[PDB]
Amino acid sequence: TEALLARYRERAEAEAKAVREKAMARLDEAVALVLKEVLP
Amino acid sequence: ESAGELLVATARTQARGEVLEEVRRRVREALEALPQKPEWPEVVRKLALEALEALPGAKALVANPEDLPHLEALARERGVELQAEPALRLGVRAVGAEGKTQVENSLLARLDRAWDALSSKVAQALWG
Amino acid sequence: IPGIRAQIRFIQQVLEQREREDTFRLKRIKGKIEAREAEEE
Amino acid sequence: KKEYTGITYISGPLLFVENAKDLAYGAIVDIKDGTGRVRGGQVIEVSEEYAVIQVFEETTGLDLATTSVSLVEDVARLGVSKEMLGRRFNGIGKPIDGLPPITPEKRLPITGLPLNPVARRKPEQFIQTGISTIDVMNTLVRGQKLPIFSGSGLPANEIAAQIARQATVRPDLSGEGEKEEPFAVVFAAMGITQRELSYFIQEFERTGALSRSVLFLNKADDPTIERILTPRMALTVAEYLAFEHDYHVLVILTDMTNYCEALREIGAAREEIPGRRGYPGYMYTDLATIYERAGVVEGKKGSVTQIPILSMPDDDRTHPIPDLTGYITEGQIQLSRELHRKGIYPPIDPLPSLSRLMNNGVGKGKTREDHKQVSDQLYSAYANGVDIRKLVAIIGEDALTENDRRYLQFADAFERFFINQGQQNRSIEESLQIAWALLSMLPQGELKRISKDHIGKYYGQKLEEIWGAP
Amino acid sequence: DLLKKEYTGITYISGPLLFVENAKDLAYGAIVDIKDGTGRVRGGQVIEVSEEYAVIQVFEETTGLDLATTSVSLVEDVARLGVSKEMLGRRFNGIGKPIDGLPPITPEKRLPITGLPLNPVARRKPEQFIQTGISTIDVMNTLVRGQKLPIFSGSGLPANEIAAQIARQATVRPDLSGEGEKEEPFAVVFAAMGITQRELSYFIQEFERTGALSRSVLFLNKADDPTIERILTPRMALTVAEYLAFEHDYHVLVILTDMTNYCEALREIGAAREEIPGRRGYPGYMYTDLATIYERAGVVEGKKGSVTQIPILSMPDDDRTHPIPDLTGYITEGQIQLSRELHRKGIYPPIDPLPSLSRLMNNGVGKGKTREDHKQVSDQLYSAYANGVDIRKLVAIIGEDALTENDRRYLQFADAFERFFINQGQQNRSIEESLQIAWALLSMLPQGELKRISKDHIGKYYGQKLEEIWG
Amino acid sequence: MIQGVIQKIAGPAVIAKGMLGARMYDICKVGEEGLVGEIIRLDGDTAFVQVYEDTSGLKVGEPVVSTGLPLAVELGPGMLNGIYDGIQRPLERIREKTGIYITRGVVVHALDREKKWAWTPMVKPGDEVRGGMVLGTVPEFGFTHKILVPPDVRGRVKEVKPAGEYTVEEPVVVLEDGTELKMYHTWPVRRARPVQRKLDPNTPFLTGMRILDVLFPVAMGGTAAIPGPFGAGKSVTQQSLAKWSNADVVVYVGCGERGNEMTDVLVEFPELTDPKTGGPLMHRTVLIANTSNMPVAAREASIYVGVTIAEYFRDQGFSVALMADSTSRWAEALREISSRLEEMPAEEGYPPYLAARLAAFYERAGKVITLGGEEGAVTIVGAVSPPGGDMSEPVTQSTLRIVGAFWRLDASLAFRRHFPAINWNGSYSLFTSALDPWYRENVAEDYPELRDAISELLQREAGLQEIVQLVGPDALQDAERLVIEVGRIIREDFLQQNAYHEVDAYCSMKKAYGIMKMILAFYKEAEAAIKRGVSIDEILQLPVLERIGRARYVSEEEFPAYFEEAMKEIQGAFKALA
Amino acid sequence: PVQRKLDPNTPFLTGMRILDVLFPVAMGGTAAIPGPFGAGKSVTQQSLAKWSNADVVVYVGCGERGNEMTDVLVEFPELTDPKTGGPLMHRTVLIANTSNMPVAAREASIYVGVTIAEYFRDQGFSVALMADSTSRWAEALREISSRLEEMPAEEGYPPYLAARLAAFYERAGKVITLGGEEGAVTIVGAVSP
Ligand SMILES: Nc1ncnc2c1ncn2[C@@H]1O[C@H](COP(=O)(O)OP(=O)(O)OP(=O)(O)O)[C@@H](O)[C@H]1O
Ligand SMILES: Nc1ncnc2c1ncn2[C@@H]1O[C@H](COP(=O)(O)OP(=O)(O)O)[C@@H](O)[C@H]1O
Ligand SMILES: [Mg+2]
Repeated sequence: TEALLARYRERAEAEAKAVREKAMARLDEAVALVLKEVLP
Repeated sequence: ESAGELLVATARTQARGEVLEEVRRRVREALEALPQKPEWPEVVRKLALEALEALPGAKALVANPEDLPHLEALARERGVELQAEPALRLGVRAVGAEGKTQVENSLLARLDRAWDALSSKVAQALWG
Repeated sequence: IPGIRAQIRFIQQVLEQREREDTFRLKRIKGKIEAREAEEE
Repeated sequence: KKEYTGITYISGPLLFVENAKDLAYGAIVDIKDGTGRVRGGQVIEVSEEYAVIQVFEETTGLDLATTSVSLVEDVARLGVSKEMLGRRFNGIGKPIDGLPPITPEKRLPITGLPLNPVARRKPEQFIQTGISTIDVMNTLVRGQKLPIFSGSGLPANEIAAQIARQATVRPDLSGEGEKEEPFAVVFAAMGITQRELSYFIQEFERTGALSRSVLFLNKADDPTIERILTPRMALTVAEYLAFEHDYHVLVILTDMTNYCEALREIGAAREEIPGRRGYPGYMYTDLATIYERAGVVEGKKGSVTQIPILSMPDDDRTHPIPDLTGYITEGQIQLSRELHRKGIYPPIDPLPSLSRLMNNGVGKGKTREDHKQVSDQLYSAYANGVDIRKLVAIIGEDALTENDRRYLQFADAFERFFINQGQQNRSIEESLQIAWALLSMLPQGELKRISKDHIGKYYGQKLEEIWGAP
Repeated sequence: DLLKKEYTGITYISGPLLFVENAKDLAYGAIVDIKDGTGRVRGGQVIEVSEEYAVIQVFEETTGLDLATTSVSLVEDVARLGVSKEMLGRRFNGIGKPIDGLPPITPEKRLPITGLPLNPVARRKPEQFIQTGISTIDVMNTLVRGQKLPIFSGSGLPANEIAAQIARQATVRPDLSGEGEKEEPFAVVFAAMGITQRELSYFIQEFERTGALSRSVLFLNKADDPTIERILTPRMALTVAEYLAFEHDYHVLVILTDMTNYCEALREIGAAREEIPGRRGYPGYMYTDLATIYERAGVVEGKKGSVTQIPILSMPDDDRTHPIPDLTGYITEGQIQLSRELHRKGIYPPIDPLPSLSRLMNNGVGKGKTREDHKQVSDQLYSAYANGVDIRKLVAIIGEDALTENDRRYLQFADAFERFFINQGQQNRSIEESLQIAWALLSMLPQGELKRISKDHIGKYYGQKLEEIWG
Repeated sequence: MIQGVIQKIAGPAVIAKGMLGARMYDICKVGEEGLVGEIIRLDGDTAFVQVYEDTSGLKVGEPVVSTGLPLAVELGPGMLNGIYDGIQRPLERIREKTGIYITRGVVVHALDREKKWAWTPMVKPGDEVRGGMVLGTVPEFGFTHKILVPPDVRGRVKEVKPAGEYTVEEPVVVLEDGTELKMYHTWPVRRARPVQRKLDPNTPFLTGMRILDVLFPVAMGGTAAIPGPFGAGKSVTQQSLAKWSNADVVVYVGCGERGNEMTDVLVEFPELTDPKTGGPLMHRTVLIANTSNMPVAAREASIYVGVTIAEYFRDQGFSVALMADSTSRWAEALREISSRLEEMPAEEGYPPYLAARLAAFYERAGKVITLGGEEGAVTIVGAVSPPGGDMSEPVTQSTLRIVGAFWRLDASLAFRRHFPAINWNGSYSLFTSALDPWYRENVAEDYPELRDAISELLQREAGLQEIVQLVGPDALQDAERLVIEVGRIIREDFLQQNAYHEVDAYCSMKKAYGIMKMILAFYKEAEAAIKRGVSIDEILQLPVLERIGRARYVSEEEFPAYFEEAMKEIQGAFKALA
Repeated sequence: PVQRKLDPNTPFLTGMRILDVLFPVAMGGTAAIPGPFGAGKSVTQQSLAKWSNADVVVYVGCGERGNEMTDVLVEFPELTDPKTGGPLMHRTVLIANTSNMPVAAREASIYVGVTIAEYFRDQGFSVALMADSTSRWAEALREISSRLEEMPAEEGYPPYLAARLAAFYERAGKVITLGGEEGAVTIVGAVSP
């Protein structure tokens, strides 16, 4: 059945949104970390 | 039954890849503003010292015209010639004595050289 | 059976002889290349 | 960073660079020409005066005035992670599926350190491949090295894909066991063509077997040094998973003949005198360093199992490649051209096949207590059947005794039902049921090698138990 | 052009080679003269030129040369031969100098001896059927005008007799094909490399007997002559042949006595130069070198002449897989292979038809050229003879008494074939006679066994018996 | 440009000094005669040049000039119905400028610069274009030659010529950036032309031979290799494929073979008829010729030129077939040049990179989605000439590992004049399974079953021959004798095929299906008869066996009625006895 | 060094009737045994270790497979010495080499084993030395000769193969040690064609 495929697509897009929301908080922390580390 | 699992895995992995590429774009656009910063002469002094310590018996130093004024003292102190080169940006170049070897200390090269090493820490900070 | 076995051993001898000759030729030409490089550069 | 511009020689696959004594032997370098294109290369010799670099790919546009060489890494390493499962790589770890690159947890040298002999333990548990002639008669045990010997037109790729798709562990037969033990497949293909590549991709994706697999695929038009590297990277991933995450991994190396040919070309490119029949003298050592990376370790719950696949150059088992592979592995599984031309798949010939560790992976507490005796009886009966099948062509069937006719019919039914299983996935119990149904064709008491208890317990079942759905 | 320059400064003499240092004015491939202290002059050719020195191969022995008195002078930048129409009936040694005592010929032209490749667009289809008078060639392995058809021989096998007989009897058949009825004889160019006195005397006597010496050009390099001269003899012979054929409308038949000696000389030079060998020590460029010789035959559009080649070579150990026969077969357009087994049984000529082949056969036979049943009869003979040989193998195991009647028929056919079709002796058979004998032999088999022949031909020709021809 | 002087001459190899700055595999002009060469080694200030022409008469000190570009071909209208040498020079114009011989230093253009072509533009000003898109159409011998953007050109159309007649040098389309796009373009022969995507092969390549089309099929985008000793029948088979295949365009490469063969093609093909279009057969063929006595180094270039032209025609949307007359000649040329370089040999003197070169050449075949969104294919059939017929030779062993089908020829079959002389026991095909749906839809619903039955019969006959070699045929039982005789019937009446017969030369798939059906029906009837006590010695003389044997020669359109009559006779000949 | 080598007068009693009766080996002699699969070679070798009158046993595995070496390294720590009832391992020395170990070790393994055996003999004991698969040692020797670019003889083996084999096998024998006592070394070499 394709209802299972629809459910899997729904959960995949939900997971993508959730991980993007997780990233958005510490995006700047990661940017600052790499900017500090690359410089001598 | 397994196509859905593959879809979920691909979506998660591509979202993570997008996040890391956004981080890389941000750090790339952050690095290019350093010459405006007043700390830039110290950065170029450090880069030139690193390049010359990485090239024993170096002949000359090659840099951007707008960044060589910050490096006039070091060349005379180290006993090497300094040259002008508009193509080189936000970094320094030292040409070996024989003329065959040379070194580079541009920041973008360092960034792309250390991005693989820092990617794990980036992921840990973002989602760990 | 003895005849075919003798033929097989004969053919093996021929092939091994040819292989040995080829090894000798390769050794000689490698020696010449090395001598030229190390003597005349 | 640091670049070298003193090129003094370009010819064939090699180039010489001056004042390069800071390059370590065996390092990986980038070669850039005037147009900005970058190529790969490996340092094969270092001297006080110059270094020798064997270039990957081709030297088409290079010159002595604009070419430069820079270091990439002192030692060839691979960054590994558990996210590699479900991914496809190009043979040097570059992704080829369009997904973002993985984030490594650690980087390890692809050439492996030897296992300490006192650290290994005895292999004692089997793997169910779903193929009757392997599970019943040539059982594959966890930690074994069991190759497949095939020919020119024989379908070894189909067998490899089927085994990768169907292989599994069976904890429920090992006492109570543990319901959860991870299983993964590492697939390495060397010098394959585009058709085979597409076939493998389709087979791995259409059934969901990709979700537990890692693929290293090297094409026939790719550089040969990548072909040399591919099995080592596959085994690095296998060792990492097995001995740091307690996985049960199965490694399949698609063609060792291509690897041997690549090794021969690489050796000749460095001006080395070949050994027997044109192959390098150290070929045995190289094959051993590849094969001996499998086994089971005391104190660890993981394992590595290998199924090398290689095509005999002229169906000649005397050839150096099969001969050297036989010395290092435990037995072989050999395909038959006759069975293939007769329309039987998979065309595995039981008579020349052999598994040298079978006795330890079967018995009571694993598989079933009748396994060894059933396999022995099947072997003897099939040998008798083929002999009588040969004799009947001369003397005719009417001249044969009743036992000979029964053996002949048994051999025919064995070939049609036990071997010709098609794309069917058979569990060990189903295979043993079919074996007992075939043995019941023979009269009781002729079963010399089976004990009376097992005969009483199992003999007498009719072929319609499987003939209802063969 | 007219001044003479001498290069002293020879630094090396060994075997067939000689190194001279300060000579960078020597073009690659030039011809030089080498003079020693006593004033004797020998020839040579430049095979490698550099700024440091030049390498020269000597066409004679090196006895008496020294590094103090010897001098080298240029002759010509490119090796050339002076050809003329008035050289028919003359004799020359391996390098073109007269040996018959007559004055040197006045050259009409000077042509390079390496020649030039023929443009495939300028070529033509070889079509004219040549009647050699030998049944195993005319019927089964037809030779057409413009073909390269070598003979594969052995140590004691009579290939020279076969070549002489073919040269004596060969003729075209204008009446069969309806062409312009003209009776111009073949012009024979004969090149010998390492030939012995016995063979050379036989050939000369045969040519004198047939009165063909007035239409022949001879290039003789005997077995005691210098070896390196053999690199030039085929080239000079083929230069003369091409000139005659494509500038005077002659039909030239070229015979090269033994290419094995040519390959021996080629291997000597190759080994002296440390060349990378092929199989069995022969140089890697032997295929190219042989192709530069064999490919000079054929016919050209818009011209009446032709060149036909009959090289003769001895397979070293009667081994067909030796490099010389292998490469020759890969280049030429068929071969006639002799059989030692047939020779021992008293059969002449001992041509084994199964390993033989003629690639251009289909162009020159068929309706309107020889007869409409030629090709099918040939195929039927081939199949029947092969079956006979197979049954010969069988009876060696299962005994003759256990045969059926069909196998006995095929066995008798094979025996009669060998004793009547192949074995003809020294006689000149027309194509009709050979076809008649072939049909007589095929009549032994049942009419229904002739699967390769159409029913019209079977109705027209089958039935007549062999005794009506003899007996 | 980089200019130097000759330093050393030895055969086809020239070492030039003062050549600092030259690049590898660049085209150079050697000497005052301007002979074409190619740089294959750089060493300090010197370069190693292999000359594609004869070098007799050159002197030390003559100039050498590097053009700075690799070997390339001109791709555009005017290539069909043409013959070229190893580096794409029209042989007709050489024959006009020079006499009957080929001389050095002749400079001619690959595409005729005087002919006018009817141009019909398809783009309009202001359209974005990409590499591989079609700009217009030019008619050529019944085809519609499509002008293509070069594979690596981007921009937007500024202006286009109106419909009319122009030469190939006319800049029909000009981009915004001012780059002029003519009817043709050049491409390096050592670079594979890019595609959009490879596709799986699911359509047969119809060769016209029963044995190849049935027992060992090759798909549309596949590769096949046909080795054998001299006299086996490689060239006849390849020319039969050229005459009778269903490919739109045929490219024939005669690398290092006899010139008489090229002459035979050039003389015959104008008189033959295209199987599908009905026009002259020569109008769909391109010949690249490099005979045995032509310069050695051009043998390598000829193969690349042929495959590049085939790839171009594939990019236009056709299905192309490429025949290579011998690759062993290419291997020998490599070996000779390697000897000149004084390298380290591998195996029988071959350079170590031979297998890589072969794999790169063979991997260019396949069915693709072109950059223009079309569908095309290239099929490669390459002949191999092992020394002495030894199949263990490195070239053959390298070829085994990359080709999809293997057609091995047998010397014993050729000696007894049984053709095509394919060694059934040594041949195979890997496309058999993938083509089954096509056979089911287009030939018959049970065709694979008949083919498998025929294969099983041949296998059984091969098995019995081992005993027959020991005890003779008469010692066998009756069923085994029947198997042997049916095997002989299959060998003589189905697998055999006359390339020179007027009807037997070409055989459709349905005719082969009918013949197989008749043979299987007869075998079933004979087995049933011997089951019930009918003597086998009486079966061999049944009147229908001759009709089965001669069913090959029936014309293609008469065949269905003949098949019906023969099937009814098969039923009767055993029903009447009962 | 030794003072003097003695004649093979006394037997090396292996405890197996067929070997001790029909095909005896003297103390200080040499014997060879092929290695067919499934013939129980390892059982016979460990029986030689357990029951023979040798005081000390030296086992050399030079190029064995990984799993075979695992089997032999697991089995011996379980055997029991009949003479004392304590572990058999208390009087044995094991030299182990797998296929992927360096070539030099595989080539020098048998020399190390025979030197240790000679030492224990010079102490005055009777030593049994068992070399498993000298064919693998020969393969290592062939590889080393190939790396040195030497002209082979027969099936690629170096021409000095027999000399090395003789140099290994001739160290066995019953001697009068430099201390005046008696000792012996017996060598059993497995050969696997
Ligand atoms: N001396 C013996 N006493 C009792 N049983 C024996 C003896 N020799 C052999 N066997 C039996 O026969 C089997 C021989 O096969 P197996 O593969 O196990 O032998 P192995 O000693 O490990 O030697 P190999 O590695 O040569 O096969 C043993 O496992 C054992 O069951
Ligand atoms: N299929 C065939 N049918 C009829 N004759 C053939 C066939 N194949 C080969 N021959 C004959 O055998 C000769 C062999 O030469 P050729 O076919 O070119 O093979 P090769 O390329 O191996 O020489 C040809 O002249 C040809 O006339
Ligand atoms: Mg050919």
